[PDB]
Amino acid sequence: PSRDALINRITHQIRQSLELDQILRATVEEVRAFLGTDRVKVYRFDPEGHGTVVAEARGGERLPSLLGLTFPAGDIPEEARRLFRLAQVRVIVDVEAQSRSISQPELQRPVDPCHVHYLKSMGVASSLVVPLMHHQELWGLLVSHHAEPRPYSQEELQVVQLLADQVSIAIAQAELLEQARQKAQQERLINQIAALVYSPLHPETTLTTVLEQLAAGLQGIGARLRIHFMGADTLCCHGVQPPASYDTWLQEQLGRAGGWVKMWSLSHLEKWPELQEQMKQTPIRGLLVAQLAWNDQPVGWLSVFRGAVYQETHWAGYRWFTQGDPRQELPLISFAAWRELKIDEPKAWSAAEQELMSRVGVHLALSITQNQLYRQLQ
Ligand SMILES: CCC1=C(C)/C(=C/C2=NC(=C\c3[nH]c(/C=C4\NC(=O)[C@H](C)[C@H]4CC)c(C)c3CCC(=O)O)/C(CCC(=O)O)=C2C)NC1=O
Repeated sequence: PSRDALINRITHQIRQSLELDQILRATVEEVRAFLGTDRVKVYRFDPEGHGTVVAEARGGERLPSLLGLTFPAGDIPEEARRLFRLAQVRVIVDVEAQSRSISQPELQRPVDPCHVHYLKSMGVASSLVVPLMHHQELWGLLVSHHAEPRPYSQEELQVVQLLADQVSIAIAQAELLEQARQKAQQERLINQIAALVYSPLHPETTLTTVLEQLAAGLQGIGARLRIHFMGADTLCCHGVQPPASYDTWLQEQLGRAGGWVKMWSLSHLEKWPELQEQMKQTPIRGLLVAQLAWNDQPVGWLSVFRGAVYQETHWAGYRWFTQGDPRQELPLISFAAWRELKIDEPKAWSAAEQELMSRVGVHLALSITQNQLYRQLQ
């Protein structure tokens, strides 16, 4: 009926863009408009299971904004994620009655008291959670909260489920486009670095920009390059730098020959407590290192540095972070917990980024070896 026309229009709106942010904003807005509820949100999960409120629509100021909030994976037990990975919608109509209805696509159960206390503390009277699948995994959740009690029609449930399936498809296609674009940008960065590597300009001028653009494309707070080959011993830096002893460290752990690419977090430097502490006194929390050695002989070292991942977000820009709404008590505690897990942990680099590091390192090693052999034959 008019239901199918509504689903058609909303699906057109969700699928209009291949940009993930536009997809999720259209999703939350359209679903909140359909349901008339106070707050509709999308929670996205990371590989470790931690959740981030990545999109949000509100009908007014009755419920506070949670956009940008992050919470530890443990806030949703694996027992709940099991049901969600088996495609399962969960509605709590009354928080005071503590009822929990569970429905499948295509009658009342109890609910854990801790989650009831959580929803009460946020001033949430009614909750509807629909899972968002990506291939076989649980990409995230579509969440509708309301400050007064309200039931949910079965046709409302099926409309939200069908919209969730369209959201899943849009997520997959946006991912296809994003992977293509990232592959393009990575190859472009490799070639742009090679453009400056063999350039006849002053090495200190070109290589500093090389390190700067390398740090840029790998979202690193800094970059460093130490060449120690034949008669050439040089050190170029950009951005945040480690203590100089780091260089000597890389020379004494060469057996961990040839060329390689390695990742390290601050935690991985537990063996060397003095270097670990010096590194701590630095914003550096992650290191991507490439031993420049295209030939069998070691040539140098190329490093990119990332900070702690928590610092990568302007948490003070959010309303929930600074303003003392009591309903933000338990969410903020959750955030605190998450902050305790990622206060010294960096964002890891992908396998594609490590391969990029390896390729840039091969270019660097070959270039330096060629130049030094040409200067030694003189
Ligand atoms: C963005 C702010 C926010 C957070 C963080 C949040 C947490 C949260 N707790 C959930 C469930 C759950 N959470 C818990 C347990 C707990 N959870 C805790 O934070 C405690 C540490 C612990 C109790 C001691 C349990 C047991 C469930 C499953 C409840 C059930 O369906 O029976 C779910 C899954 C949705 C659902 O099935 O209702 C979410 C999203 N909800 C929000 O809106």
